[PDB]
Amino acid sequence: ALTNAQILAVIDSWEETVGQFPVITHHVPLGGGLQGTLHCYEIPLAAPYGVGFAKNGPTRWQYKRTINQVVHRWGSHTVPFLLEPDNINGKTCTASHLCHNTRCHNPLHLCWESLDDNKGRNWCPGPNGGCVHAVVCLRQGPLYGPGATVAGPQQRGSHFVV
Amino acid sequence: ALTNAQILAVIDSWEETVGQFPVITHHVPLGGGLQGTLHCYEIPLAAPYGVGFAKNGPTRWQYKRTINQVVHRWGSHTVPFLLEPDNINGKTCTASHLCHNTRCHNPLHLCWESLDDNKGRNWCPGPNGGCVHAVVCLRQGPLYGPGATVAGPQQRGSHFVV
DNA sequence: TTGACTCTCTTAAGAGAGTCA
DNA sequence: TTGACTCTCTTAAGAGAGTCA
Ligand code: NA
Ligand code: NA
Ligand SMILES: [Zn+2]
Ligand SMILES: [Zn+2]
Ligand SMILES: [Zn+2]
Ligand SMILES: [Zn+2]
Repeated sequence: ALTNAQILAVIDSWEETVGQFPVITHHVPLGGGLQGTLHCYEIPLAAPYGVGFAKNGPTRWQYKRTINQVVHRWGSHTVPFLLEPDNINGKTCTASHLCHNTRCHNPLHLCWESLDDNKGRNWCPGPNGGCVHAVVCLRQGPLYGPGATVAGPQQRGSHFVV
Repeated sequence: ALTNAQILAVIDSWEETVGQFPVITHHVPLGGGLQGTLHCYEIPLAAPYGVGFAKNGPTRWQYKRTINQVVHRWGSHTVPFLLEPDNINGKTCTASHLCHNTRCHNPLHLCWESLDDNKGRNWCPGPNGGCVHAVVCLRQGPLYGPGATVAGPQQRGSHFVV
């Protein structure tokens, strides 16, 4: 098994490569009517992506390193968290984009949490709008708001009470 | 089936049958430290479920009726909305449980909205904790809270900024 | 050892349709 | 006609593993 020192070297090589990705400045809602700025380090749209990186799906990538003749591979956003517990409360940990920008690999825009926690950030009011996430959101979730409900609760007769 | 009259008859027979499901009281968080009471009309756990109903999955059911010698079948929670547009902004409309209780078929606990709007209610703070859903939530979402994030954003080197 | 592709899978909110009696 | 089962699919947040040169 890879030693903790070998893992740190993988994280360091990953950071060095991602750090050279194009850095894109995005203006984002923070909640409470305030605007902020996030700086995303975006993997390219097509090959080559960077040393060690390859695309396994339309918005999925993996990082690969060969150590002592053994090929090791990880989901491309999971590498910052290789020295962390990989589950919590019986749930698998997932890389969660605080910036909601899938191509971004900035580790300052990622956290490591259950898929439910991950998904829920899509609807968070944001760090200036009432976010209660203990690891705070960086921005208001892209799906926050009144929604677009087509039809509400209703009955034709009188069979039901709320 | 095709005619508005036929559709209304389908909705009316569905309401009559669901109206005879056991009524189960559930006390629920509303947000803001307040509690409310919902009355769910719960489909039985095992057959027989009711005239027209059959289970197609662990928590999936379908309603079916024979109209002009032809069988018509719908997802069991979609029947209240048969007269509504089946899509919004190019997204499929889905039956959305305001009570977060899949067995419940109370149409006063259902709305008709995109799957994204549907999912997002799981994390809503609730009608007394800041819900902004235009069709208001009946309760705080079951997944609302600080989360259980294992690791937050971090970097080892000095290549990234927020 | 490396790049650039290929494939299928997980989850939890939701769906459609066929086989029998 | 009605009931009670069976199967796979959709979405958008996420994954692991194989092939070839
Ligand atoms: Na996410
Ligand atoms: Na729902
Ligand atoms: Zn980012
Ligand atoms: Zn948040
Ligand atoms: Zn209910
Ligand atoms: Zn709400």
